[PDB]
Amino acid sequence: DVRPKITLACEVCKHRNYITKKNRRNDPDRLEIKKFCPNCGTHQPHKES
Amino acid sequence: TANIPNKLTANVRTRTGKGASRQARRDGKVPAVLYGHGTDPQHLELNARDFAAVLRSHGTNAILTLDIEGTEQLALTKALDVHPIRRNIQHADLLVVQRGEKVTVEVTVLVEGDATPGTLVTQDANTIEIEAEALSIPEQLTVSVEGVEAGTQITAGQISLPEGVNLISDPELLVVNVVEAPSAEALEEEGA
Amino acid sequence: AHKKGASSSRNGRDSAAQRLGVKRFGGQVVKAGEILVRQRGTHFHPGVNVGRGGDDTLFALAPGAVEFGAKRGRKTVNIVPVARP
Amino acid sequence: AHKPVGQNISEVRRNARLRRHARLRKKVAGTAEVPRLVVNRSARHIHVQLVNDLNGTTLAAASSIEADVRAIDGDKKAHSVRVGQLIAERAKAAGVETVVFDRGGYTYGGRIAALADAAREAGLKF
Amino acid sequence: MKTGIHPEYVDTTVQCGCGHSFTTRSTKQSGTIVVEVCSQCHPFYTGKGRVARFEKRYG
Amino acid sequence: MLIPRKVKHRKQHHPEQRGIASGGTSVSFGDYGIQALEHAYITNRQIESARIAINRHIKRGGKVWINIFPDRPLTKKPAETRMGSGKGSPEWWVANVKPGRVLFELSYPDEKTARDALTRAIHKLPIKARIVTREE
RNA sequence: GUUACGGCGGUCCAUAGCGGCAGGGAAACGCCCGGUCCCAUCCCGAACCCGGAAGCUAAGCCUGCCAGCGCCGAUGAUACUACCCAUCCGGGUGGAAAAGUAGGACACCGCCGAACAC
RNA sequence: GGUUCCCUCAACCUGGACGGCAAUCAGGUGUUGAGUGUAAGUGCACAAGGGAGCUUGACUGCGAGACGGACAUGUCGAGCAG
RNA sequence: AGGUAGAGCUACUGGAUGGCCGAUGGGCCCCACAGGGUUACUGACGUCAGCCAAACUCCGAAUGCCGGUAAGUCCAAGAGU
Ligand SMILES: [Zn+2]
Repeated sequence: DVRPKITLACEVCKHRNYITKKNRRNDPDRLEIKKFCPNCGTHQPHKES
Repeated sequence: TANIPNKLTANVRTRTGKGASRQARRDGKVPAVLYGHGTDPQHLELNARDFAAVLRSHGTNAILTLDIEGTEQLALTKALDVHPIRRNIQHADLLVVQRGEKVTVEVTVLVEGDATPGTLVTQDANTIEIEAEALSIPEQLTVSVEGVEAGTQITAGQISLPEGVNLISDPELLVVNVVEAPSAEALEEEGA
Repeated sequence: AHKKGASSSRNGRDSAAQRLGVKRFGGQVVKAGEILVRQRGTHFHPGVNVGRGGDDTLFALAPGAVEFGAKRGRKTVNIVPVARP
Repeated sequence: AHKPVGQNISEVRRNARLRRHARLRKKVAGTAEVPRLVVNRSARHIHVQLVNDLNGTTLAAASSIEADVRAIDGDKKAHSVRVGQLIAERAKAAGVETVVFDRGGYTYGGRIAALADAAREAGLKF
Repeated sequence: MKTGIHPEYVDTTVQCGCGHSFTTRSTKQSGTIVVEVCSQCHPFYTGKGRVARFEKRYG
Repeated sequence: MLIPRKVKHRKQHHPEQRGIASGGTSVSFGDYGIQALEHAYITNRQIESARIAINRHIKRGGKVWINIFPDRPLTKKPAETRMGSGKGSPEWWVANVKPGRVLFELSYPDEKTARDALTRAIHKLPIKARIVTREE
């Protein structure tokens, strides 16, 4: 839907920590972002579910 | 030019304001201000009938001799406040001068004569700026239009001035513009 | 004249009033964090002990009395440290 | 007769440096407890000051004009280190320990950086 | 001057038919070029083989 | 008839009719003029009728100036309709006149014909007026 | 303490600006000479950076004098206005502009540092 | 978007192969008349406008003091810890 | 702290009257290109003089509003919270 809602999950513990939007035509591939994960307690890579 | 100054009587204003100037004008006086190089403002009162009498026969730039509480002062008429409808004189700015002092004065120009029959005489500049000493301001400068034909321009540089009189306004102003007489087919085409 | 048609107005919209303006005037004694001026741009710039919000709202950074000044042609809002009794 | 047509390179350098010095001043301010450290790099010498912007008065100031600094036989960078040590001694003797660096509109590096690194090594904390 | 973006720039010399010679620097990797008209040869700078076969037939 | 080439806002409030004129109260181009004495809206259909009455009385010679221009519009809504449902479309153009304002001017060689030519134009305007000159 | 001196600041940031004329290189501020060293150009040691000391005050900078352009601007009068009288006009008490006139003005104040002198 | 550093536009004049009013280049005048994703308004040349390098704070637990309000909503916020 | 009444515009955005200047074009002669001038001209740019605006402003009051202070009414406003 051009700009759908996406959810970012930690790569270590796999907890859904954030939700955001991206353009699915400008950025067709799964987003990769470093975000603070409270469960781990530090900054871990996050990937689109 | 040699001018004889005109004697006037001036009285110091007791009050000032809009409620005291209306009383003065309802009585027959005009408020005035006598400032000048002396760094000394003064709020005066002149008789309305007497002040307008000299202006009717000596132009706007008259030379006054005010008698303020017994003394004698030489003054010049700078500006006048005239009501648009009643044609009154609501105020008068007076400037103190001395003999031999050069004053920049804006005098009026009158065109006289009868040009070519098939021509129309139009005046653009009503007045020009003139520098002269305090007792030698010409009350009028005249220009003659005679034998002038068709497109012709009597620019301000051709106006003759009395000896001892300079010219402040530059010689580029167009004073009189004489042109061909408009026909009946030209009066209808204008303004529509 | 006697003939008639259909007419209407395509206007008739507006938005809610925003209540923008000066909230604390010169000489008033304020606390810390108290909103002073609400505005769109920087019509008033911050001075000493005054910050700027996300929407260009000026608040007090320290207790004191409000002062209005100018600094190189910019209208600034300042806080003076009123002395303890 | 002669008449230059355009701006000299000295004219451009002078007022473009102050143009990017005033830009720096938007955040760096000098307090009596945390003074402001000015530096004026030149093609020949270097100067520093310890400025207080609330009073508009300076407390301490070292320079390379001094006959003691000229005794060093090193290069311009070696002359900058000594200035960086002179100012630290004069600042500490005035009861000043923490300062803020105002690079003066020059690129931080070379003689500018050599002065700051010597003052950090000699007590001043910035 | 940056390292790699620029091309080669090596010394060279120029010999011309009028006996004049040069020694300059350029990008010609050969290091020497030959020029048939130069500043010295050109008539315009001095104030002033089709014909070979043309004279080889008529005279 | 005079119409401006364009105006930003086509439907405007009514011009205020208070006070006397702040400027343009003297003759600047011609030798004679018409000075207003009360407030009114002077439509462009009365300006055109006034300057033709001047032209016919002087026939050939002389020049005519008009110092007021119909900028401001007035709107009339369609006939025989109730109140409400929008605002009417502009219908005629007016010029806010205040006492003291000089409307027309004229420069003609003699006096009688020039003075009587202006009186014919006064009888076409919805106001009272008088003839004024350049002298003090 | 003195100077045609060099930095850092200020003022309800032009009364300070623009322009014209004539002048200065003691120390400093600059132009200036190079690209071996840190560093740099979306190409160029032009700029940023570094190492210097042949020439010059021709420019920046600084000093003195000009009111041509900009800037500031009274007094008084007027427009307007609060309250009050006033049967359709107007008036009284208090406040008081904008434009314009006389004029002002080629800035003033503070902390350091230089050379000379003491 | 975050942050660090650097720059001044529009318009006009003059000289240039195609090239013209108007493309890329050079010099000069130029203090905001250009531009800010998107309406208008308030701002921004000190730049919030233009360029480049590294990055994800487009966070977690909180939040003194306030704006605005019939209520339900809505808005700003220094500062502490990770 | 404003921005109304007022006023002002060569201080921005628009409207707009009359002159002067004259590029450019139009039309013509300049035997055709090129090669100089003329018009009741459409006449840009500039400039002199007089103007207009709720959605224009280089300006700009009187009142009104927020706060402080000194008093006044005070066997009363029969006040505020
Ligand atoms: Zn995790």
